[PDB]
Amino acid sequence: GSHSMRYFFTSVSRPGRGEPRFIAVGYVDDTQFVRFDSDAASQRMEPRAPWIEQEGPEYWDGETRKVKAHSQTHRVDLGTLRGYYNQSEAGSHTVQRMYGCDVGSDWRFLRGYHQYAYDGKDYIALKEDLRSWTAADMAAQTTKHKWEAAHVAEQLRAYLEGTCVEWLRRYLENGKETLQRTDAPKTHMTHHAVSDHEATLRCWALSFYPAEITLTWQRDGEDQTQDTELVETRPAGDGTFQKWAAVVVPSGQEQRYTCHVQHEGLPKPLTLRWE
Amino acid sequence: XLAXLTV
Amino acid sequence: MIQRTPKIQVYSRHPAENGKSNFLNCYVSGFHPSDIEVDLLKNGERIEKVEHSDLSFSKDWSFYLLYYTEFTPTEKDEYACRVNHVTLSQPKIVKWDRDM
Repeated sequence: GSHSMRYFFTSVSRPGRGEPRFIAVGYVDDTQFVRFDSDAASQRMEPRAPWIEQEGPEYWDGETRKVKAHSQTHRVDLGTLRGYYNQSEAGSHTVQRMYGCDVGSDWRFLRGYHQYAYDGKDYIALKEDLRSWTAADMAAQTTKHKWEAAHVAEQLRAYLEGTCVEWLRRYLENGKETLQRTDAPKTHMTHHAVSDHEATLRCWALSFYPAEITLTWQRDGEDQTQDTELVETRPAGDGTFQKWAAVVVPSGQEQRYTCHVQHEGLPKPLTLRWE
Repeated sequence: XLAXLTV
Repeated sequence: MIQRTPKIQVYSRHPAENGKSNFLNCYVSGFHPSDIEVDLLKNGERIEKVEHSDLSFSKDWSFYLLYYTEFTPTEKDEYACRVNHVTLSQPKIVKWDRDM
């Protein structure tokens, strides 16, 4: 179906222990394809998917050049942010940046995004029109004034509507086997006594791709959302994902309880039962 | 493949 | 400063079967800041040849990492993941439970 390309950047200051740690990764949907780490020896943007390996030396040289330019930008940001917030030289702080584009089923531009965080909280974000900014506090207002005066939004919009979508389509084509696939979850439920009066029912979804999934428990058709323990969707390590949902029920009531699985790989949503 | 910025 | 606690999960890639090679995973997600110590344990001892994913993050800005190693499950061997982070007042051990 639909697709996304996203770059993620994390810079962490390390005061009196050298320069900040910078890590960049790029994803198409839930498949990583590149990385850069400022502490690594290579000092190169590196391949992390088989279908990006075919990119020639101009790609590798230019992507390394650009990622190093992003790293320098964040080095400056960390100093500026400490000034904006009247913070001391002492403590470690974190800047995060994410940008990228979505396309539909037909691979045409759906939407673009470009967002910053400082110390885990929204700082400034490009709005959906790609023409204006949401600044989360007074310090991010200062950035907004500067980014408006410099016409930063216009430069981002041209990238997100053009280059971003251009490279996404290219990746979807070259890595079609990996990227344009759907692996439906293999589903089952497990049952284990916790005492002589209660049992854990755990609904499992395995070996699925993409990561987006919904798992829910119903009792006599009623959602059991506050009684459900739902783990974060986790990577198997082979390019697929896993998730579970559990409820603890009275022994004897198992047949009231059903697990409900939705995933784009399923021809229909599944209902799993204890009878 | 990456984007031509400081806060 | 915002701090978010790592949610830690320890699990095998494939259903475990004694004598059959597999991959042991410790996935830590939902955490902030990014400084974190994650070790896989085998009968209480640190496994040496452990790899991890590149630092990435979710829509809410919280970080995630996968740590992993090849292993062959047996009857007697006990596996665990040990995590320290600013949010944890001491290292947290999560034991591998194959019967989940």
